[PDB]
Formats: sequence, C-alpha cells, structure tokens
Amino acid sequence: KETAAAKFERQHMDSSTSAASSSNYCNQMMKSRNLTKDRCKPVNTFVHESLADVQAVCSQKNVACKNGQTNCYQSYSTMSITDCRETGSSKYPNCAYKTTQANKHIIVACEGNPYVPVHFDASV
Repeated sequence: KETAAAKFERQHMDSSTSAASSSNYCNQMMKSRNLTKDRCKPVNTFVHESLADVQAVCSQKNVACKNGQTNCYQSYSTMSITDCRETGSSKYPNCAYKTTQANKHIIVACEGNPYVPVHFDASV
C-alpha cells in the first residue's frame, strides 16, 4: 500500500542533500527510492528543499498541469533539484542515469486534505 503523497516524497523529495551529491547520485537514488524496481523509470526529479517548503508550493502560483487539469502550482522561488535522465546504454536491470543539478522553479499537482503535492509535473 502507499498514498499518493508518500509516493511523491519517495519519488521526489531528497531534503538530506542540499545539491546533487556526485556523478553517481542518480544511479544511487533511482535504485534506493525504488524507481528501478520494475523497469528503468526513464526520467525523475529530486528536490533538495525542506518538506514544508515543497508542500507550501500547493498555495503558490496556480498554473495548468500538462494533462490539462487545473490543480498544478509553480514555486515563487527557484529550488535546488536534480534531474535524473536514463542514458542510451542503460539496460534494465542495470539502470544507468545522467545526474543534472540545477536551480529551477518546480511545478507540482496537489490534492487531498491536507492539500499536498501528489505529482511532479515540470521544472522551469
């Protein structure tokens, strides 16, 4: 079992490290958060901010989700994130990723009560 909101923290939150760790961050993180379990998840983003900072984006700038829903919110501030991007030669079960660190605004979809992030939509 697993709530959508737990899944968001599992998939997208890394507050313990405040930037990317190293060339191997993505390889390590995609495995340990279990994003290489069934296949090689081709792309994923990690957010190095506090939980409370990320959850607060649910009350920041309301924008359209890529799927046309209306419950997406963009961060007023840039955030430290790491994009993990599965390489060409990555072959499951040996999933291999390029680690890009950047500071970008994030876009998340929020739901529930409390109203919290359930989906990482984009970064800009």
